Amino acid sequence: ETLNGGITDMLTELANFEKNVSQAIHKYNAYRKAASVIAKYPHKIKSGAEAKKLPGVGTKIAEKIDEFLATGKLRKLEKIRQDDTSSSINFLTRVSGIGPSAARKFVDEGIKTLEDLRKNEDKLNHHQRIGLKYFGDFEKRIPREEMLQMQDIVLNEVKKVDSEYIATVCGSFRRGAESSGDMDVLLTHPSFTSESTKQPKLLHQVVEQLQKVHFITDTLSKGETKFMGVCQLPSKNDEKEYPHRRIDIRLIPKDQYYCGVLYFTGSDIFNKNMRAHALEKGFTINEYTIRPLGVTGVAGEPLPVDSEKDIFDYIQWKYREPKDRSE
DNA sequence: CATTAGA
DNA sequence: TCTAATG
Ligand SMILES: [Ca+2]
Ligand SMILES: [Ca+2]
Ligand SMILES: [Ca+2]
Repeated sequence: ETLNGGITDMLTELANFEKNVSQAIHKYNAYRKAASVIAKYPHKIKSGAEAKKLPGVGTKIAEKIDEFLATGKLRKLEKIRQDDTSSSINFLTRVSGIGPSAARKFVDEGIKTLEDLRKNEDKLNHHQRIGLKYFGDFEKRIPREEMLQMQDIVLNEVKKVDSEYIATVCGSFRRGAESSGDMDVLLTHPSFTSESTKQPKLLHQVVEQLQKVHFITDTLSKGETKFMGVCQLPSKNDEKEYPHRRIDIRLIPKDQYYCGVLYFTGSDIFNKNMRAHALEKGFTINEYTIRPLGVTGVAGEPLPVDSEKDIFDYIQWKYREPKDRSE
């Protein structure tokens, strides 16, 4: 957590690069297990050799660890960090829509900058167009203070369209979070679950709503169960307009909410931890359900859930307010 | 790890 | 169809 720190972060930097600047899927995957194992080790790595006794730890990496240990740096690290192309990729990446594949492609064509990107907006897909357009705003954080105003509207239309709807704003938001990155809306309706073969319109109806009134401003992606967009809070009585914010709405079988809700609300650890417990408690938790374990090794049979509570009760735990679902 | 775009 | 990009 800190004794192993530079090794780990060096290693991660090492990994990140192969994966993006190169297409080194393996080397990449290589550095990460290492970076993983070396993280678990309870002592200070004092030398490659030492490290080396580790799993996933090869000659390659060990060599690297010595260099970093010996001198507070790493050339390859120093060189990459320096490398304009490689830089280039890392950057283009921040554009929502742009991934490695495209980063590389773009570069190879000579588009390495924001402006580069603009000049050739034709070279770009709708997603990336939008991304490009909302670059600043997209990178910006969402103050709760706003999360609050937004969740409000959202609940409002939800309700106006059909009163039978159930929306939830999951995420760190739902967990208190002074600020969030984007909003996560989980959606369900009684008239949609497991088998009741859809009602795409269910998703549809509400997106249309949100737009109708101006909350929705762009569509990044719209499908029958998962909508991904751009939104904005009515820029008041002028002098102050709101930044463009990513938002995502998703249809869910009414019979699958709470588990999903539980789940998306995290935190990553709270999850893991609660989950770990459901195992002892003779259960299995996953994004959609909860199944009783059968000694044979495994088992099935989805236990019915009407609330975040059922899931708790099940595993005989203390209801944890989202506030304190931190870990 | 599943959904969407797109070509 | 596959492949990429988001979460
Ligand atoms: Ca070894
Ligand atoms: Ca990106
Ligand atoms: Ca999110």
